[PDB]
Amino acid sequence: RTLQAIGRQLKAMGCERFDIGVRDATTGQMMNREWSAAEVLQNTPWLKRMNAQGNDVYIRPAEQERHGLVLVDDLSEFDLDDMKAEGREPALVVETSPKNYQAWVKVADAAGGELRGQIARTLASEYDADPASADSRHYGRLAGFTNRKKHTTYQPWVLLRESKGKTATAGPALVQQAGQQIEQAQRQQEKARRLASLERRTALDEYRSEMAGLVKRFGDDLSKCDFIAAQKLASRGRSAEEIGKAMAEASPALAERKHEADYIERTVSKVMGLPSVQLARAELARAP
Repeated sequence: RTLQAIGRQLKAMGCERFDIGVRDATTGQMMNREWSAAEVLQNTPWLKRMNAQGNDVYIRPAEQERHGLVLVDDLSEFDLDDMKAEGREPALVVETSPKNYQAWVKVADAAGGELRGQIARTLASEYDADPASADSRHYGRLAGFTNRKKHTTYQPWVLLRESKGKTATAGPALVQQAGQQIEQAQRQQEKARRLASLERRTALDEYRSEMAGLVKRFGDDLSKCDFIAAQKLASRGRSAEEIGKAMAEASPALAERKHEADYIERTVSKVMGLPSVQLARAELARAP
């Protein structure tokens, strides 16, 4: 029955190539192989050996396979009833343990990773399924093997329950919805872009940023502006030299001097003597 189940599952999935995952439930050890459907069947003896030795057997379409299959994990029989009645008909259903199911939903003949991942999250949300399982590259279980990851008197079998292989009624609609949601996100991105436009950063950039706000409220005391900006830069770990050089280049109060060097030195000296600056710097020194 193992061979027959694998054969039906591969046909229902419909891919040319698959990733097969083999994981030791006790130890943690992992192997991944990429195989044609013919090669998966050719390797059934080895997979059964590995399963008997305590390994779970997993399956997904290969990377850069062109497909529209989306995995939905941790479903009840009632969840599947709802899915079917809403046009999210499974292309196949796998029982992973008693009363616990996975479905693969075919939304298109081909859909990129971007759309599939969005749909996976959408379907997991729609049916309150496992969100951690919702991504374009998540492994499902391969039918025909024992679940090694237990009942009283014994380890449950992974069973292929249905395997129609047909595109869901809502497939084209789910592809449209995903595209609309991505387009919406992109509009908000453009909004945030345009907003920042109206409103890589060195000591100089840091100084100018602080000043632009300080001169609006303290426009009659540009040296005070310097003092507050210097205090902020010094509290954030900037050097006395970094701050001096920034003032030398960009300070309006400095441009009035001459002398220049003395004003900078005194500004930096006063700032470095402040308990606030000393404590902030000491607390910074304890960070990586």
